[PDB]
Amino acid sequence: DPVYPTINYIQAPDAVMDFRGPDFHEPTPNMLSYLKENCKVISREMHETLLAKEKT
Amino acid sequence: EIEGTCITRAKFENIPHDYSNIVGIQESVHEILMNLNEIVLKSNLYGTRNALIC
Amino acid sequence: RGQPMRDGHNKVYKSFSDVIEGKEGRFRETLLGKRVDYSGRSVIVVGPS
Amino acid sequence: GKFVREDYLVRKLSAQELQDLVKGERKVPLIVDFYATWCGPCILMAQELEMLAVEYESNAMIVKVDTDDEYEFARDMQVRGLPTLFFISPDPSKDAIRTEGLIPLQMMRDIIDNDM
Amino acid sequence: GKEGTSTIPGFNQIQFEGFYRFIDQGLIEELSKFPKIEDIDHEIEFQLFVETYQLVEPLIKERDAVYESLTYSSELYVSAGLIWKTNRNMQEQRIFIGNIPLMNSLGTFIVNGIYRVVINQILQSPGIYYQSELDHNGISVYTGTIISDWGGRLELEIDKKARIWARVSRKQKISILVLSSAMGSNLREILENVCYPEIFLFFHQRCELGRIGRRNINWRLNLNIPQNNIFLLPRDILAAADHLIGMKFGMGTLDDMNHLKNKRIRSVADLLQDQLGLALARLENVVKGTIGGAIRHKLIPTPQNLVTSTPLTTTYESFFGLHPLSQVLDRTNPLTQIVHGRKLSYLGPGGLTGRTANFRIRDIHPSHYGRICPIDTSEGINVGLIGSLSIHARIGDWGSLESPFYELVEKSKKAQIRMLFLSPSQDEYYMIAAGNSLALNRGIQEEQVVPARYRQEFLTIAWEEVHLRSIFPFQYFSIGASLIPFIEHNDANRALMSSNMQRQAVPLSRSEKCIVGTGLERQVALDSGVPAIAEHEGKILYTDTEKIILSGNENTLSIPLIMYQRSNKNTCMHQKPQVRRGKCIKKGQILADGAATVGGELALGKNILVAYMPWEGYNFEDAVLISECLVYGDIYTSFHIRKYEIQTERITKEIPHLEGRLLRNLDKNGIVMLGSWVETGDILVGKLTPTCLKLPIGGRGRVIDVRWVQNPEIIRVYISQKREIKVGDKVAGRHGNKGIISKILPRQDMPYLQDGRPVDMVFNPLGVPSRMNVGQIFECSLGLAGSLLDRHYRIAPFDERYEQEASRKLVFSELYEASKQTANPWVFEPEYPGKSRIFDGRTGDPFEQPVIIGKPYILKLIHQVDDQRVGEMEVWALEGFGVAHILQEMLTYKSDHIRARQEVLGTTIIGPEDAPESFRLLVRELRSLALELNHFLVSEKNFQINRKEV
Amino acid sequence: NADFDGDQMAVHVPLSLEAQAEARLLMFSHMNLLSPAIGDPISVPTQDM
Repeated sequence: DPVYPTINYIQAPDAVMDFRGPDFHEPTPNMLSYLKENCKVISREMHETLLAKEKT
Repeated sequence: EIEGTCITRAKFENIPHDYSNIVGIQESVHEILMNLNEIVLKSNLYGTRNALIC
Repeated sequence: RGQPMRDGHNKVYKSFSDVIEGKEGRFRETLLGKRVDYSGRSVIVVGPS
Repeated sequence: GKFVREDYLVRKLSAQELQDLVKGERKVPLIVDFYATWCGPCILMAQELEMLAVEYESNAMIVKVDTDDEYEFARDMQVRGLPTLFFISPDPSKDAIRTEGLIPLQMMRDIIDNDM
Repeated sequence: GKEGTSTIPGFNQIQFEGFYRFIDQGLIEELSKFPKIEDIDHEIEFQLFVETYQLVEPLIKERDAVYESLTYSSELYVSAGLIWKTNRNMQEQRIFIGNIPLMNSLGTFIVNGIYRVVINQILQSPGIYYQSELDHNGISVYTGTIISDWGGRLELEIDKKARIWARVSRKQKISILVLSSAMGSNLREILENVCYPEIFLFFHQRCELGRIGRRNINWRLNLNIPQNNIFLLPRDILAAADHLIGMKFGMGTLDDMNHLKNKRIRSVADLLQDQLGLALARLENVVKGTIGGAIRHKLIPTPQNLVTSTPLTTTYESFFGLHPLSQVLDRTNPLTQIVHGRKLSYLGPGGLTGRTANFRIRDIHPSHYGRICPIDTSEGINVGLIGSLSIHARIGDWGSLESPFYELVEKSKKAQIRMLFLSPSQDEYYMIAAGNSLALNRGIQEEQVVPARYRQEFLTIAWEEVHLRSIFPFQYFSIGASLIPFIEHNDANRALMSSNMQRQAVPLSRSEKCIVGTGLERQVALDSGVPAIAEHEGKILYTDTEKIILSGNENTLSIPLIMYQRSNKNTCMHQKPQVRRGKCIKKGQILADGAATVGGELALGKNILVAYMPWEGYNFEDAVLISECLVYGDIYTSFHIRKYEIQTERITKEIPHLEGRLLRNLDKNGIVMLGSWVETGDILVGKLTPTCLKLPIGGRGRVIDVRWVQNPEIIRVYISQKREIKVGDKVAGRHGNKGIISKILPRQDMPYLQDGRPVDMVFNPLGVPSRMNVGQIFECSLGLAGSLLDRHYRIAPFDERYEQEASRKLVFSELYEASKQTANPWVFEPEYPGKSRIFDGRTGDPFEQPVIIGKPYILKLIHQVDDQRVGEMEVWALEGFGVAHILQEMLTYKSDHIRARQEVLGTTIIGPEDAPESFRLLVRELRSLALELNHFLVSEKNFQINRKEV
Repeated sequence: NADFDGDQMAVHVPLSLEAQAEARLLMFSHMNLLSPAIGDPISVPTQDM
């Protein structure tokens, strides 16, 4: 038998490949949600409200 | 050298093409054709015959 | 030229000497070879028979 | 986050943060996980709680306690090994049920509804 | 922070991290460089309040932006100040500078509705570089060169005790004996404070070293100047000659320009920041032009009136559309979308193009290990000038490539994280070992020897002297080479081409996971964005062919699916849901998988029965013999969508003097019917200009979608082709075993196994010994075992580190398991493992020599989907045969020769003497140079000279 | 050197009767079997042949 167990290689030939496993990086955030979260980009609602303030 | 019988062509009514989607059906039209292509039929006679899934 | 002329985009002008000197010049490519008609290009396969 | 969903739903609590949670009124079954980052099996266990937390969005509160931070607290809680959970019933008169080892996810949900 | 320390880093992180840096830091940095606006002094003063800059989310979604052919971009708003000193009143307004393009998480921008990526460029780092130089006679002159962020070339060479040349250019040959004061420096006050002075006895173009240059100039010259200062100092120039003299005496060593420590990597962050600087440089000219017009007309304009969106939007559109690095995203398959964003371009603006392409840059350097894949040469514009990043490679702070290593801390604290990202500069000074710790003796393990790298040199050292370990399997390879199972059994050059072929694989109609893989297909599918990934957790409320409904945290999301969408390479992108109703989903898990992806794994091919035997010459060389089972079974059937678009002139339902052979499918406006079959030559859009759209040759099939845009109208029509496999298609494995299909045989005459199943494809066994790729031999046998045992293998490369013949031990053991559980003794033959006696499908008698069989993973390539001149050498060959009339025929009416070709049709329909147009054109060109080229024919009969008119 | 990992050939049809004559009588494979370099055969069986 191999010293390295084959069970490490074995994978069922029907697997949804869970992307939250220990071997996967963190889920990639949507680019226009990481910027919004870090307040780098203001939402359009903020834009129109601020633009409406100077309409006076 | 052994003849078999199976569906050769299917005719819908209200779809534009075999790659569209029918409202109320969980499968695409192309999925339906592959499903039809998979069914097994037996017949000792030759010739083209009609069938209905109405 | 000691100061070869260049366009607004700093492109060195292609003189009449250049149009007959290099491969793109009308001396080698145009004469030694042609875009011969009656030509067909397609993938080839083995005809062992 | 408001725009990016948090990747993990199982909230880590201190020994004290767990105490007032038990002392306070809970309307849903409480699942307490004891784990350590260095613990091998706890990697497989931690994924199931996240999956379980999705099943029980608000019908059951799942929290985890790191035994590195609260080693003395886990010892008082009669914790003998690392992959250990505690299902705390919302009813104070009921008895908390402790499970040890990589229990199947099917058992976990069975305990939530049958015994809580 | 510990992104690549433990797991494989996201393949698009470099694109992802760069853009966030540009948004976080690259904006204010350029905005702070925007100066004040004023002519001399008048009732005008314009400035931008950098601290008040804001970005607004785009109104249009990504799908809308591509559908409308717009640019998915954010709007930049900065408060601007204006004062009219005659009134001495301050006017304030929040102006709109322009639009900054936004990339998605996958690392791709869309500009004018096309997906564009910004590849990475590698440039020489700014600093001092001591390199020897030889001349026409040989001088061995040591030369010191200073490089700036502008690619400065301030060379400083020593002609022994004679002058020290400081030529800025080739014609600027100038000494430094009188350039002691030079810019603003002084006379011999500090020149004599170091070594001996007996030897002594522009403003902004290349004058600053930048942040990177200051570090490097201090690193080599050991200068105390703080890194905060950017501008060059005469002390640095003074110290340049100080270390230059030491090289003459033998102290120190010459710099290696190919070392990665001397290179800097600029990503999309660097390029987008530069284009922003150019936009502001063009923006300050616009306001200066505006104030001149405003003063000339004497009107009171708001701060918005002094600016326009043109300087910001136009430069980016010009950048994405013209800059060589900004390439159109390759969407042939999920692999191509990912590997495209991780390319290194040695050439480019300011790079080393094909002219300045000395083959040293085309060579593997020891600093490339773990940062640039040695295998992935990726011959594009030129060989070795377009590289790719290693899987675990990361961009350092100082534009450097960092590769993680495991630090062997010796009782030095808890060591916290033992994974260290090492820049190429510090890589050379560590004893890095890649061997294992599975060797024991009568002594201790610490004294066991192990091969290691030190000072760009391989050596065998004991384990106690080793500083670092390379533990990651996919450490030194790119994504393309990391998808090859048993790669260590293939020659490196074949693995180079294997990565190229996997970028040509076609997504099939129904994809299928590979039985034998490497375990990297999971990350490739995950990062490609082709599968649908839940950005929120919860249950699945409703799923169908068109959309998936997901509910979690009392919030519901309607995820749309992609069904029959054309890619940039005419390939169908179809997403199929993989979540049933009521199932709970964690954030980041898969919901639906796109084309060429099955169950969250990259699936570019199929598993088929294969025999490696010669078959009557139909598999001669790289020819492949296939069975009809692959054809009628739709195993390699792929969908291809072609977009036909015409820009406008009236679109008519029917054009006169035409029949129903073409106008049959035209509609009331003139477009085809959505869902009507069309052949070559049929009219698609009937237009009339004061111009039509016919289906070209090869194009055929069913019309799927039609778009009316409308301002000239734009009509786009999409046709789907059910392109099944056929003779002349390219099939290839993952081990560089390419193959053309020459024959298609019925299943009853293909060779068949001892269980009666005929093989699906027959390969030439002669390919393996010449090409030396034994990995396909291992994959073939293991694929057969996996299909019988109902298993899938994911094998990290270099499994022989555990034991000798580890792959052989793995494959033979699994073959025997398949031979035992399924009771098929032919699967594992003790006499010849991996091989079996197969029978001729025609005569039914066995082939005496056993044949290796199995189920390798075979891809279908794109050449038959994506797609004359006689050269100068063919003239030489024709002359060698002496076929003068044939040679003349090439350079005559069967060419650009109007007079002869006019009637050559008609002579061959019913049954020279002039110079060809090429010669006549040649005369005019020489005639334009005041040269008269005359062709005379002096007669041989009466010596009558006649001038052949040309 | 027609490898079968991918190759496309350009085919030209002689038109004049003189060209068709020398194509059949000078360039056919049955009359060019010896390489002029040294006088050795070129259509020697190779590979699985």
